[PDB]
Amino acid sequence: NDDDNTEIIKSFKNFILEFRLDSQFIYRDQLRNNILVKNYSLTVNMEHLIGYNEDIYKKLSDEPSDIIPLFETAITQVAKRISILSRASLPTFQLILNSNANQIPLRDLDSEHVSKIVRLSGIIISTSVLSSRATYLSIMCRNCRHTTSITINNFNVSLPRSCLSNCGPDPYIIIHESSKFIDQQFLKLQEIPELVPVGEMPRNLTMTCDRYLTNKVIPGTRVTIVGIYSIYNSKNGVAIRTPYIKILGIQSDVEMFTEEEEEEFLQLSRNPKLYEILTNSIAPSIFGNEDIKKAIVCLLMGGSKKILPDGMRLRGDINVLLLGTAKSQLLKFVEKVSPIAVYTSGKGEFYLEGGAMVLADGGVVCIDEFDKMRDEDRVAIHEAMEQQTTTVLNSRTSVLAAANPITTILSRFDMIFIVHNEERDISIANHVINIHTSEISIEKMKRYITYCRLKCAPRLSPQAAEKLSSNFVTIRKQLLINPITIRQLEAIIRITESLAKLELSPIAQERHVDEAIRLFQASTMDAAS
Amino acid sequence: MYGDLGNKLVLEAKRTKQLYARSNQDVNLPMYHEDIIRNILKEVSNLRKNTEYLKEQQQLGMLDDKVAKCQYFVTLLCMERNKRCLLAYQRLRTDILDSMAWNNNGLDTNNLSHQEQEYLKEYCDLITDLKSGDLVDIDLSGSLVPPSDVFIDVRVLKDAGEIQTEYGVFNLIKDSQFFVRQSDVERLIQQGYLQK
Amino acid sequence: DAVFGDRVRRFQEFLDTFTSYRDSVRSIQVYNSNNAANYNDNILPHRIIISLDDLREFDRSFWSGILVEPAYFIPPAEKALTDLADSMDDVPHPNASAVSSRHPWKLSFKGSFGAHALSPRTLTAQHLNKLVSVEGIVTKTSLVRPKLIRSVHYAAKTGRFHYRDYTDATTTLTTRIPTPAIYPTEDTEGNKLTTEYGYSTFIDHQRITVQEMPEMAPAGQLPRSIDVILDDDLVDKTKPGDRVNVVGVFKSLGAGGMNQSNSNTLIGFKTLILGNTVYPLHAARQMLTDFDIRNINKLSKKKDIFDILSQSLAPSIYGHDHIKKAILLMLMGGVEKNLENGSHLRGDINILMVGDPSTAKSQLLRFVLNTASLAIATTGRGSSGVGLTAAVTTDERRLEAGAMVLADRGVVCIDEFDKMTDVDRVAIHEVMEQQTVTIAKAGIHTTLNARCSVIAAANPVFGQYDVNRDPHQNIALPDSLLSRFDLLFVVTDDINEIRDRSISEHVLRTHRYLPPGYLEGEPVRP
Amino acid sequence: MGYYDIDDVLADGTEFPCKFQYDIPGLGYLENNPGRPITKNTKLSLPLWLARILAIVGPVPFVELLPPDMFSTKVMNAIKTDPVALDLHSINSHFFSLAIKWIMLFSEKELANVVSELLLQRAQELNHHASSLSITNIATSTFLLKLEEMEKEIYKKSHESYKDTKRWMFKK
Amino acid sequence: KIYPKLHQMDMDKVSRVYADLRRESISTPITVRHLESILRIAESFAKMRLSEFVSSYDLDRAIKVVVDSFVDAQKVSVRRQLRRSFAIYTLGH
Amino acid sequence: MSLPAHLQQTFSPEEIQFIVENEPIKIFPRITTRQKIRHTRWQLITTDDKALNNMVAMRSTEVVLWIALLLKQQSKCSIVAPQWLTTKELDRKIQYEKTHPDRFSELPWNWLVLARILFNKAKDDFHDPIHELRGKIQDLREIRQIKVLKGLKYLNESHLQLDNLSLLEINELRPFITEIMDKLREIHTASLT
Amino acid sequence: VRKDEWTLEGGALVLADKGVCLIDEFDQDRTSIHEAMEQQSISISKAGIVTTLQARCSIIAAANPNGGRYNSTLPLAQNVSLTEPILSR
DNA sequence: TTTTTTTT
Ligand SMILES: Nc1ncnc2c1ncn2[C@@H]1O[C@H](COP(=O)(O)OP(=O)(O)O)[C@@H](O)[C@H]1O
Ligand SMILES: [Mg+2]
Ligand SMILES: [Zn+2]
Repeated sequence: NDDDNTEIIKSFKNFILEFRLDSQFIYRDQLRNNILVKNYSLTVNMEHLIGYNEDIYKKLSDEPSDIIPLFETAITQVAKRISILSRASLPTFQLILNSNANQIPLRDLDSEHVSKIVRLSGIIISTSVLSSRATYLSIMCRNCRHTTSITINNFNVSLPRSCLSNCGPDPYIIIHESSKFIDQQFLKLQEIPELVPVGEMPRNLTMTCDRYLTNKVIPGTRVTIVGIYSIYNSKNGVAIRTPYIKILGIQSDVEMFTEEEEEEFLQLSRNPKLYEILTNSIAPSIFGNEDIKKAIVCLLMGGSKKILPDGMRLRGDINVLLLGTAKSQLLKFVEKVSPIAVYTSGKGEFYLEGGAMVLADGGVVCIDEFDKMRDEDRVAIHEAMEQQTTTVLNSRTSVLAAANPITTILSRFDMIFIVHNEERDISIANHVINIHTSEISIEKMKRYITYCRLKCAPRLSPQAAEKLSSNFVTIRKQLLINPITIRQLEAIIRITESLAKLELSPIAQERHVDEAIRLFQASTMDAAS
Repeated sequence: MYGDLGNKLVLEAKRTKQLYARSNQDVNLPMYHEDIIRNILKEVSNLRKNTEYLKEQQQLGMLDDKVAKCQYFVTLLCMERNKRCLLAYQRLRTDILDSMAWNNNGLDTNNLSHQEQEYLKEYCDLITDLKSGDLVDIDLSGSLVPPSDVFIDVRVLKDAGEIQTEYGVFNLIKDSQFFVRQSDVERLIQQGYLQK
Repeated sequence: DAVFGDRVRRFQEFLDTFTSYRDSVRSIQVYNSNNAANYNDNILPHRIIISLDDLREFDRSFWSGILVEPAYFIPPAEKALTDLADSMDDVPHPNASAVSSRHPWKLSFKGSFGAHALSPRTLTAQHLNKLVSVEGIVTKTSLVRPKLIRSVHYAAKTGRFHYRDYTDATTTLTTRIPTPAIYPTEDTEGNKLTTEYGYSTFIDHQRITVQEMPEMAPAGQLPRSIDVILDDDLVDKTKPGDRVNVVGVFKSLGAGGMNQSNSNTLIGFKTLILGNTVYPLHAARQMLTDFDIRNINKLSKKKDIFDILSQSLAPSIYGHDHIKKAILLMLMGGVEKNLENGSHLRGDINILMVGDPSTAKSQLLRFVLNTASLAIATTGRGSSGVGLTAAVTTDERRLEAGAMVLADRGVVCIDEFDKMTDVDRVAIHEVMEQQTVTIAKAGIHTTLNARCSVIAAANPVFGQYDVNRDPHQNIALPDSLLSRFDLLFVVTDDINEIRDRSISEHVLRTHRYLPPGYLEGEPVRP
Repeated sequence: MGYYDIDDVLADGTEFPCKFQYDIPGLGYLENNPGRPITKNTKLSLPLWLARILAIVGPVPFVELLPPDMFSTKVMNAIKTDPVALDLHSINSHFFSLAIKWIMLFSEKELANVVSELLLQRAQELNHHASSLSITNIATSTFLLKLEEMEKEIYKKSHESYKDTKRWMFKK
Repeated sequence: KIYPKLHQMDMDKVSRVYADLRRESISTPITVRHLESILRIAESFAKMRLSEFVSSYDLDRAIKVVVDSFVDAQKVSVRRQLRRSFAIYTLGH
Repeated sequence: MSLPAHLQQTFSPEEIQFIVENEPIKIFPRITTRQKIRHTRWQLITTDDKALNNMVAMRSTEVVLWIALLLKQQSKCSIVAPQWLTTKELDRKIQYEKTHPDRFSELPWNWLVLARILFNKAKDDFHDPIHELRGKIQDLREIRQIKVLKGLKYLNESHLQLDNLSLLEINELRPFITEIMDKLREIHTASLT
Repeated sequence: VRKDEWTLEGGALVLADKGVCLIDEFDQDRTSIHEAMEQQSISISKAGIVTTLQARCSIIAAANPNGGRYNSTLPLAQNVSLTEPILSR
């Protein structure tokens, strides 16, 4: 017998050391590189193995559980031969497969597929935490003190009951110190929503991965998997055994700026009407609402957050308020183009955390109707935005407020806004008809905005400073003769920062102050309503 | 501090150098940062005024031996630092311009400063002067890739009509393939008309 | 064995190399001895923190062995340390218990762990059986508990003492045959034994769960956590919600399904970190050096230093100098007397300001919070009367600690206190006044220290304080609570073009602030 | 180093902690306050290009170079413990070249030895990575991230060399 | 089996009709959802008579039905005014 | 600038190729240019012309490699395999390598490039099974790379001694080794006062 | 979700697959409809397992206006309590 | 689930 196993090992060694296409021992080179990066594991294409010799592939398919360990041993031997000079150690290598053949729907799997190399796909619903699997053990005999060890595989053993040099029923014991172990995860997979039959629950199934296949994906990720349909005697029906799958290999269905991106952003900055182009670009379907587009730009751009030496911080996240579905579409577009966003109109294993708003950080948080939103009362939002805050909310995100139906929260929010062209309505109807029967790409704005906010950090120019001081004091005096306070001044300053950040100017300009006050007035006039 | 503007300029220079190097294909150089250079020059002029006033005070002799010593030395050092920064940026742009000239001109003007444009024109004149005269037999602008292949089959990437040759004429017809010696059509390939 | 003794003598040489270790050992020994002397009525534990870099330099081989194979190097190292201590120690007239104590010396390490430094999520099976350190926040701290290690027994009718030691995975780095854990009942000869407690030695066993830093926690992932077996002095060195870095030997346990009794055998071996030393991570308690104390003393020499310190506070905020001084005094607190008869004399200050919206009073409280050594931040609506003082929790039914209970000797602050529910306000009354909290709900009578200082904020009854209308009209709080509370600071906005411009320039310069390292356009991170 | 060497200029731009040994007036602008006069023992961190010369001139030099954090005892301890794991990029972008500049400024032999070690050790793994051509791994990605600017440049060069070798060799 | 096909040529009249409805909603509230409902119910009309091609009559019935479902809004407020406005759109033919 | 950066401090594989083709090689002409005592002539400059005008069918001779390849592109020439390119020779070199881990084998300075060229455009001539030859060459490459890494372990300012390292490997490793040596020397010199 | 062990079960809305969902007597049900009407699918993170269930089914509703005899005065929406989004969808 | 003081 052992001779036949050695023969199979030799055959696989020959396959690895000989399988060549054109003028490259693809597998030899791949193994050498993977060793070079210490990634002691090889990936093999099934088609290639078949091409080398159908017989080995068929034998593998017949008894994968035993054939695979032999193949991994062959990989180990080849690695030693190519990476360590002979007559002059490495761990067991993980073997990765890719059949790329016809799949089997999760539901279809049954007894027929038992112990067969299966090929399928789904979406991973959850991911366990890694556990220890003893590749190698150090074993002491309890009474005669006879040393020994065991080399176990993650396929298809228990501590021997016999002395092997009465001594006892199980005199052997584990020496954790000398023993060696690996990682092993557990993943659960549900059939593709489409694959789900009519009005049926989506089926689910559990897997295990190890070695380098560990931590390769995250929950809620469409993926295609190859493994042996396996069954284990769960401690949790007569002769009923729990079915699982041993993950042979994984492929990701879904799977920083370079020179080109920064160049493109620089050129965008070169454009004088870049800001106007943006405003034209946000929710083009939402014609009009120019001030709304401007405020959207500002909020998306945030502001120059600053931490004073005393520690007190200057917020940089602007928060805008809007006042039917027109605003709903606006916020939907904002979240679409937003690098990070949280859209919710107020509707909103032993661990509890803060509400949905708490999880939001960076990016933006949008709500179609505050007038409708009252969950957790306004005060939660009051704190979460004014203070950016065991129960502390360590989050920092701009809030895009909006409410079609008709104070303290108004004082909280920076900008305030509201909202017939029949021809655009005809055009929209014709667009709906077609679907049923300047310009800039959303991804481009996403990349540009994130890049700018990552690299720029504008500062009010001193001349802008005097202009702002004069404007604020003048507004307050005009109010006296007839309220604007430091809150509004901070809002205006942050708007100016946003404008400069759009222009990428490291310093601001009185142009930015002028435009920012113009916009803020729009909130003021709406505040009048 | 005065050196901050030079630091920004040299950062831009490094960014454009990496821009060119990373991109295998030749890339038009970025816009000249005329604003930054002007600001640094204004700083240098202010330092010049400060040095002149410092010499005036030395004639007033207000602790000149030490105070004027140190102030003059530090002003000179800052000015030298700015000089080096500007020189490095300009030299990098010059070298990339030379690379462009050798690569294609021998075979984005708005981005170039008028001085840079004049310099590039002069460099092209110099190169054509070199390839003309002694050593003309070899085409210095010629490809630096060794001519391993005597004959190459080529498909016209872009139709441009018939073209002349020393002893023949090539009819450039979209999706038409030619089997001709590499050397004869290397210039056309560099011009992008010909494929493979 | 021979390798073990060789390592013992090698570590002896290492100790000889750095007398500082031996000097510290002698300080410990002498300190404990003098403490025992003249005890009118704490003892330093036998433990040393050997600098890892010192080992790396003195003998890189031994250092690497410790880092990689602690189970084979740390044991002999601590053995050598204990032997050096004992030989060097006088151990005069040891008590009978001290004779049987065999109290050894432990080892510990400081910094410079390199790759061995890790995080609960970044931990990996490969690191098993290797000395490593990780950082995280403590959770689910198990209670202290004794643990038998020796069972000193007296053989009655023979006048002799027969002890037996005990082995456990946690106790010993190396694997050993498990002890039966049975008290020696009868002498091997046949003479009945007697369990001589006290003479028999026990240790303190604790189990804690350190979880990955939530800041590090990746999105859509429950932070991984690992357990640490704190022992002896290491026990009770922390508590839940403690961000800490620990050093220990990441070790494996159990059968992981390998046992025959296991049927599925789809499980993995248990793993633990036998923490050898723990380094608490506040990022708190400020530190002082003689030079700093002298600076403070000289500073007191300054006459108006009070004013200077007050101005130093809330430097970003402007105009509330008097409130700044009040906050200063509050932070200083005062003297809380307590009569021998039992009477309690509040010595703490409370500060509260009724201010217009955007007055920065909330921002001022934020500053007081961050600057404070130990503060409690909350708000009217966001707070609860039980949540503020205490809530009886079903757990035996326990009593949840409210804000007041927290930071009992520290400070507390409330935003929009006027908006606080009046029921919870009367709940506060007793806390603040008596400086203590008592609860007798759910059949659970309790009393708690509640001397934490409180600094609330509020807006007037009408949003804008109408100076014409009475403060009682402008203040929704009962005068009892107001009189209960200490210092009322009514702050009102005013359109003083000069003052308006003053604050405008203040805020403008504030926003113009520049981090010395950073420049224009460079995002962060008298 | 070349006078027009971009990396050299940028490294020289980096500033170091320093302290004055004279109270020169009309130099408070160094403290961003031109009105104020510089004072003796004034702890100021200054650009390398400037700080160097200031140290040279003065006899008592006008300024002293304080031991920078990048050459703190902690840093050398970390280097000796584990060169590869060290994130040289985090401590500084141009750590190497600046270390050479320091050694030139002060003949600190031990520092040179430590730097030479670090260099060789990290270069070993750098070569390993560059040679491991993909027929962007996370391991080599993090190694690159810890990689310094000069290390990054050398890695790019070596990787390109290997890529050309493979390309010409396996393919016509 | 029946999968109605919308009549783009008729869908032009649908567009102008929806524009008229929008104008009257501004006079005293339509949405693209109303247009989609009209299309869906026209498809349903086609299906009831096993028509895989939506006809103008499907759209007429859809228009009438959706206009009525709009009329149910604001009875005492505007019902009469809406009736006068849409007597031709919903009932006229 | 007259020279691309990637060519500034090394030779690309193509230059290595060219310099290799500058060499001569055994060949078996399938033409008889030699005119009998009983016409186009080569008359080259950079290489011999005497032989070229004396080609005789199936008569071994030397010609610069690139001419041989030009003819081989035609059916009119056959490229004689170099003796070192033989299963026996490759096996002997492999055994020597395993015997002397410290030292490299005495392969031709141009063994890798020459083997690649012949494999690509001379598969027919090779007497031995071509696949075996490719495999053995690959194994030699692997062993030499391993020894290269081992030698790199001892990189030092003083000097290096590659000995029998092949030209292709030398060109491959030029940039890394040179740069590392430069930095190490810079550091040590800076240490010097 | 209940032990089977640990298993989940679907909901009536999910059970409706292209099938009319008869309902009347118009809380949690309201938000469930909200998510349903916005997209004919049912998101769920029960047991910390985020997922969705595509119902893709027709819906039929009925109720008593404002829990009393219909009132011609005030619009139909005012005659009921359903949120305008619900009405429009 | 159902019943159930008790607190929140
Ligand atoms: N006198 C002042 N000095 C500095 N900042 C002020 C002053 N008055 C108001 N502000 C600014 O107004 C902002 C809002 O203040 P806030 O804390 O909301 O006041 P309130 O708690 O009264 O609503 C703060 O960030 C603060 O910086
Ligand atoms: Mg406030
Ligand atoms: Zn035995």
